[PDB]
Amino acid sequence: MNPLYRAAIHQLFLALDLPTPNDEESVLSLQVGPHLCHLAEHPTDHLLMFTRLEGQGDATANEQNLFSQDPCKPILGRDPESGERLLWNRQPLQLLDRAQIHHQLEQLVAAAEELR
Amino acid sequence: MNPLYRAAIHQLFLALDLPTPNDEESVLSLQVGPHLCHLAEHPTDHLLMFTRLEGQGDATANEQNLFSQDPCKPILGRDPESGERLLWNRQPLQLLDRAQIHHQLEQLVAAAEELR
Amino acid sequence: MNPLYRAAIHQLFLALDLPTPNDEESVLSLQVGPHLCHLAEHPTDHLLMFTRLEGQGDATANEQNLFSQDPCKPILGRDPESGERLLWNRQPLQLLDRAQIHHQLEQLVAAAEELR
Amino acid sequence: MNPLYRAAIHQLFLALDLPTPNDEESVLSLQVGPHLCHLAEHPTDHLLMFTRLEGQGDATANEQNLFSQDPCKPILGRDPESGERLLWNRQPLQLLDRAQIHHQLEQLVAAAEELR
Amino acid sequence: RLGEVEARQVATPREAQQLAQRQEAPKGEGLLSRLGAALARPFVAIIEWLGKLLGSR
Amino acid sequence: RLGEVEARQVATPREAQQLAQRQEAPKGEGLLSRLGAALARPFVAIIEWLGKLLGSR
Repeated sequence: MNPLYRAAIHQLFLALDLPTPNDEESVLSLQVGPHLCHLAEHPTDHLLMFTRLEGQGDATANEQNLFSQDPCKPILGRDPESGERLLWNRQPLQLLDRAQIHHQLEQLVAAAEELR
Repeated sequence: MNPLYRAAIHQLFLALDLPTPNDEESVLSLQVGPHLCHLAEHPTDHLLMFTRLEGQGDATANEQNLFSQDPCKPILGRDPESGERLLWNRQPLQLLDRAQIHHQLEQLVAAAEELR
Repeated sequence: MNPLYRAAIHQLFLALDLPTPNDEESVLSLQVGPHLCHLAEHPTDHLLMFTRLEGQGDATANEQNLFSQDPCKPILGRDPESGERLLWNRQPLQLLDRAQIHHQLEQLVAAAEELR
Repeated sequence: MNPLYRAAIHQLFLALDLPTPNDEESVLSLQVGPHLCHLAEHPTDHLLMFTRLEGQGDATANEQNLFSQDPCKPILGRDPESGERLLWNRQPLQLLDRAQIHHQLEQLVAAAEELR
Repeated sequence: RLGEVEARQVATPREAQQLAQRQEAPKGEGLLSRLGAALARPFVAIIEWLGKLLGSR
Repeated sequence: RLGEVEARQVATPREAQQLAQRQEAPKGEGLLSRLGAALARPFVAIIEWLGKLLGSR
């Protein structure tokens, strides 16, 4: 458990008004409606968030995979094995605060709401 | 231009044995073999590199848009306005030294070489 | 599609060891090394080849724009709208064989290579 | 003397209401006002016409040396041994009607009047 | 502080924990040196399209 | 355009006589085989620029 990632988890759970986890599980999970979002440090000093979508095809996918003004705009790919849709974003922990971590989470959730 | 962006671009051009252009309109273009790559500050404090693809492959759903351990692993998206397929990565400016910006460009060009 | 231009394009792609493309808005583009060349029928019954340069240097009243014994010697002009410098040559279709089309493209590419 | 070139010369001089010249001069000349226009066969089966501009300018060559609808649009080059500007056009001699030869001469003289 | 994103911490599936650490072999080692790099002055059409793309998207 | 050329035949000077037969050494022979060729699918912007260029001329 690296210190930056633990501080990021604490600040996010404070922004979400949730108790900060006490067991140093590397990958955490938050249920935002039907969206099972996963937080991890991958790579080191990088907060990665990703959720899984239902279905395989998507006619609004490659446009979602175009860069935007928001670096937290989630990328839409598929599971390596299997073919489940996947939404994921990532930020450098060394440049974040609480608000930007919360923004990363809410961007992932908003994209999961829009797609497909 | 942004002094941080200018310093990062200067480090990249030092890493490429290329003379640094004096204040060029944000977007620079490099010819890396057959790959026309473009660098820009997009958004502010971020360096976006991208190259346009022709036809071969699948930009709708592919292994390319799945996250790995390298944040410089580029995304394969498509501009819905023009229909052009693009391969792009992005790094924050305050996280870039010479090695990291060279690595970003090299990963972009490697993924471009993979899709013919 | 003018059958003369169709046969000329077919003979050119045969001389270049390439599959002959179909009649589909036939303003074709070929990548000869680093030179992007364009073939068109302009005007009717005339095969025109041209490539865009990037320089803005010694493009007015050059030795390139002086006639020689070779009618396929390219001329260097400039588009007044886009500002682009274009190296071009032209031959009437009704008198073309494979060797002459190959020669036209080869002279175009040679002048483009010797103008950097 | 090539019968194609001699026939084209005969047709041109008939179009100009002038006696047809003899087979002596390989290169003929016509004094069209202030323009000394030279006609020749260079290469074989190619009617070339050119006039030496007495010095008008150098920046007018870019747009003038860009292709257009008329293959007889004159090209403005420069003799590297003299520096004087040369306007010139050329047509394949096969099946040239009188109107087309006269039109080539018209184009040469008109562009010599225009530039600069 | 409170509100905005309504959520609750739940268990992490082991498949998700495996996905969250997936790795790929390094690619393009020494590729920039082999292919070389030069500054490009592309078509004005390309530059205008880039401006539209970076301004709108 | 105007098709009335007021011309008279005059003697051809030696300089123009030599210019009308000027030769250049064969350049870039065998270059298509050295570089090779391939069908290109350029930028949509480049396609539109080609169309706009060929339509304006």
